Amino acid sequence: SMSLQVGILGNTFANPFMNAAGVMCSTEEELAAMTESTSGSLITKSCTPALREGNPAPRYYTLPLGSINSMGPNKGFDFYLAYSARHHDYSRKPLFISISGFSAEENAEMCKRLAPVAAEKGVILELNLSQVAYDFDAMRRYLAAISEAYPHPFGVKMPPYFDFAHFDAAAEILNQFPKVQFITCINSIGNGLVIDVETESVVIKPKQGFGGLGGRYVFPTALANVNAFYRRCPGKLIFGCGGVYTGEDAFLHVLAGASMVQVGTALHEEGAAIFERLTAELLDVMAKKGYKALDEFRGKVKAM
Amino acid sequence: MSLQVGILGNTFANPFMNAAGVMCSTEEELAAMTESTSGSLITKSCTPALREGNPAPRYYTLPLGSINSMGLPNKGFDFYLAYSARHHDYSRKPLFISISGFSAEENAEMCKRLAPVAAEKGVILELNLSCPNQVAYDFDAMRRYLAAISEAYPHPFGVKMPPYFDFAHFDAAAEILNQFPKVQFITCINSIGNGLVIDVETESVVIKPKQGFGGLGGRYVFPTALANVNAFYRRCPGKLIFGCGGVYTGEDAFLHVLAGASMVQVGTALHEEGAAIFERLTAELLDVMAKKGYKALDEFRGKVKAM
Ligand SMILES: Cc1cc2nc3c(=O)[nH]c(=O)nc-3n(C[C@H](O)[C@H](O)[C@H](O)COP(=O)(O)O)c2cc1C
Ligand SMILES: Cc1cc2nc3c(=O)[nH]c(=O)nc-3n(C[C@H](O)[C@H](O)[C@H](O)COP(=O)(O)O)c2cc1C
Ligand SMILES: CCC1C(=O)NC(=O)NC1=O
Ligand SMILES: CCC1C(=O)NC(=O)NC1=O
Repeated sequence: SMSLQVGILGNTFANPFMNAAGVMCSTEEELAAMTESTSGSLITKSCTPALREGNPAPRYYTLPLGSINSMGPNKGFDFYLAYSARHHDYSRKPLFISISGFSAEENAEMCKRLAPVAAEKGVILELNLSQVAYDFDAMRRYLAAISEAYPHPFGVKMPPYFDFAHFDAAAEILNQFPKVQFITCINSIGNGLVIDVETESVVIKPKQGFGGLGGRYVFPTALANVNAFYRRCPGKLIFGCGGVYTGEDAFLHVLAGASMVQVGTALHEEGAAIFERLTAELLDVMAKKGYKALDEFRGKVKAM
Repeated sequence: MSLQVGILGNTFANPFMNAAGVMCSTEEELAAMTESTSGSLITKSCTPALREGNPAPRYYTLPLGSINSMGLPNKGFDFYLAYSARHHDYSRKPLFISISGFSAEENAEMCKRLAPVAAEKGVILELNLSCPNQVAYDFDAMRRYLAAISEAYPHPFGVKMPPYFDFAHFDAAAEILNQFPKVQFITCINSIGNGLVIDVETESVVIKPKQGFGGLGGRYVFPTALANVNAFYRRCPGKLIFGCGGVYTGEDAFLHVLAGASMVQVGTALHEEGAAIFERLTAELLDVMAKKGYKALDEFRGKVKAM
């Protein structure tokens, strides 16, 4: 008599879990394994108009507490659009497409080509602003450009912020664009540095070793961003992303305001079978507490 | 082999010290730091008058570190100046004093009074520009502060910096800092600001102030801390870098030094273990150097292999 269902964007999702953009979603083979998984949904690699080879390797690296990466690598917008057009089994689960064009005009021309597919198949756009989102006049400009070129609602993937002045300023802008129906918090914590004791060298090649962090490192920052935008954007959905390894971690994201919960580093390490464990552990937590639906406690984090 | 550091006209027995705010608010704690094997110590960031700080609970231990929203509980500048002027045993180790006034003028007035004590006793100023419970997140304010202190204070001083997360900010802060010759060291980093922790069982935040949002310390911050140390090591070669963040072992300290750190500060781990941690950290850092054949820290400081 409990359910993990999430009724959002006019879809019933079986559970709140999906992959994070960039993790297990660049190839036909990986997307297939995600659609076959028990996840409530899935999202594609952040694609660019043309195919990109990717930064020099190694571009990812497993850490004791998480991951660091400088991936920079996609089959091109044409590939992922056609996957949404004629290859994704929408009878399994809804599909999100991530785009990260290098310009307002770039993204807009890409949204115009997706508006037909979105209309007839139902794929949902996540616009990766993460940095455009660390510069608020550029953010306001992309969102106006996209809102004018794209009839359909869409969402934004946000970088982490670390002070209330930035939370307030980001939220004030997002609340002026009604087509932005969800906000995903967070992308990686940017430009961390990992060094190997034995070799005395950085562990990824690009950018002198500086890359984005994921995993257990980012969890308190992710919860803070989820809850900060949940409080300030009550008219929008929040998708939590960052540091999820267990169903208790997911429970906390939901308590902070998350509608959907994305899984990055831990999925990279464990594979799509993780979703069978996450749904079970989450139902365990709710069973222990007597909760029957996610709506009963989403955003209900208490003060002391 | 040797852990000695020769900087700022002083000899430090080893690079370790407490992080500002940890084990340094009362005379008993400062005396315990002085009696420890640390190479140095720093006082709690002080304001012109005593403050009781934010209401408790305002510190909480996490699996991988800590979250806090102390809000500068401190005994007031006059207390720490007196400790520096009359109580500290400078034959044991050098001393830093951390000041964190709420405006540039508050800071300048404090520096004016510190100046003669610094001249006579040798205490060294660290200006806190990264009060998260932020000046350095606003670059023209940062430049105003630095000019105010430089006008008010005749000696070299250092600055405690919040973490930055992109090269444009690294470059912006570096460009300002290199314009002020009295800034002789940069401490990277203060807490990662405004994280949030929720207890599963109570479904409630774990610290009371600011809706539970507080600064993160400990293992969460270690890769960010190394990044900031190295970014400023590269962009400010005329200044020393002090590393702070995520140090629990001698290997963690080794990596800070490799990234460029001259001194290595210890916060959360010292809060949990107490001042005997410094006997363990020196032994562990010496063991790392022994396995690699290093006999002095200058043989690998800043020598991270990158690009
Ligand atoms: C290898 C890798 C590739 C990623 N690629 C993208 C991407 O293309 N677009 C995007 O918005 N986020 C990307 N991310 C960030 C993740 O979507 C996620 O925000 C981040 O890893 C934090 O979540 P986690 O703690 O579960 O890993 C990537 C992360 C990793 C580790
Ligand atoms: C309880 C507590 C109090 C702190 N008080 C100060 C302070 O007064 N001034 C300051 O510059 N930093 C203060 N900090 C930040 C530490 O100096 C340090 O930058 C941060 O904790 C990261 O180091 P760590 O990972 O070893 O904990 C405080 C940190 C903690 C946990
Ligand atoms: C542009 C995609 C990019 C990102 O946004 N986040 C990440 O972690 N790695 C990446 O390559
Ligand atoms: C303003 C003092 C302050 C600090 O600088 N860093 C921290 O973590 N907590 C604090 O209260």
